[PDB]
Amino acid sequence: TPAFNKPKVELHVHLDGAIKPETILYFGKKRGIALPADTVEELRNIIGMDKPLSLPGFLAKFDYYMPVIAGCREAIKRIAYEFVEMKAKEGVVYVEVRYSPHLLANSKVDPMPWNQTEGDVTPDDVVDLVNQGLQEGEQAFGIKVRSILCCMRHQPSWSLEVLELCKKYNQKTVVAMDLAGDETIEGSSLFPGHVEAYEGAVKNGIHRTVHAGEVGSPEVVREAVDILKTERVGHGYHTIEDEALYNRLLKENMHFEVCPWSSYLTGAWDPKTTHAVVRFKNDKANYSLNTDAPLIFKSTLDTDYQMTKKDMGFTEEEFKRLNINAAKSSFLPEEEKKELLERLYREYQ
Ligand SMILES: OC[C@H]1O[C@@H](n2c[nH+]c3c2N=CN[C@H]3O)[C@H](O)[C@@H]1O
Ligand SMILES: [Zn+2]
Repeated sequence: TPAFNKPKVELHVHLDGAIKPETILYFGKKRGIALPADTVEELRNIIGMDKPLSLPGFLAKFDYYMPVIAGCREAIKRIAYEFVEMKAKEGVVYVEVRYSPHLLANSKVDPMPWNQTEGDVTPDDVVDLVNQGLQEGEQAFGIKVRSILCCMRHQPSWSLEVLELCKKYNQKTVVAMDLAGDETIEGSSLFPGHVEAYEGAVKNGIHRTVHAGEVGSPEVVREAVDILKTERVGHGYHTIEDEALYNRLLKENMHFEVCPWSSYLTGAWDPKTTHAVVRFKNDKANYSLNTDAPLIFKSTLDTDYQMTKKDMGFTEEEFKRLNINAAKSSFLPEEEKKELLERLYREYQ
């Protein structure tokens, strides 16, 4: 009984947020790097979230394990291959994985993430390494996987390079640019680096997606849409607070990348108020149902389906509808997007 035992499309999930506790454990020992536990189970309890934390609270969990992956070619390549494997088993036929190339490098990055020591794993190298892992998993498990590079809110110095990385690796997996991180940083959307990287994404035809409204007010969504030119909005739960904005976006067919479980666990969604996804569903909005960071929410793609099904009252007709909208809104080239639509319509028959 998996809520939606049919092909799915995932548009919103972070690679460094969907690693197997087993792989984390393996490289800790292998590199002699300290973890907060030496058992996959207790490692799941230190990293995982039980009840709602906050955004900065959730973001902190990465500290427990990122140091173990970063700077290790074998590790970056392996988590990528293993991610496809994970998604294949969830019955996902198309996925867009996102991650920050800088937070995994150890050379040519400033400031040095995780107190690393100069190495040879350059930000470019991590993109190439992940491509090889993703490509190898596509062949082995038979699914299509594409990737998105993330700009980090607190480091706009990195953004112009994320843009060049998206250009160099255009279609060689890289399909878009994301703006991720601590949304709570006042005006972090307007920082020049971010603004210029996005002005550049536009002139070079690089697809754009931006995390907004997960926790910030509607204005942050307005900045993403109007100033950064997002083609999609990660979360966007607060947009409904501005009926004007919302309705305008609704008429523009703006895609909202929803992650139900996630909103509850980051305190993004107050359990005492109707979920914005119920509105999106009811107004027939363009959106998708995503996992965001399974490792930290101790969740699976099914977790979210099961959630919208039990509470919120979603149905298979709706499940089928949103997955069709997710495919239409993918950052896939037309010919490939058509191919996806065909496949879903076939298996939905
Ligand atoms: O996945 C790349 C990075 O995006 C950030 N991230 C992960 N989950 C989220 C997030 N930023 C904002 N909201 C959340 O959906 C993390 O700092 C991780 O290192
Ligand atoms: Zn996210």
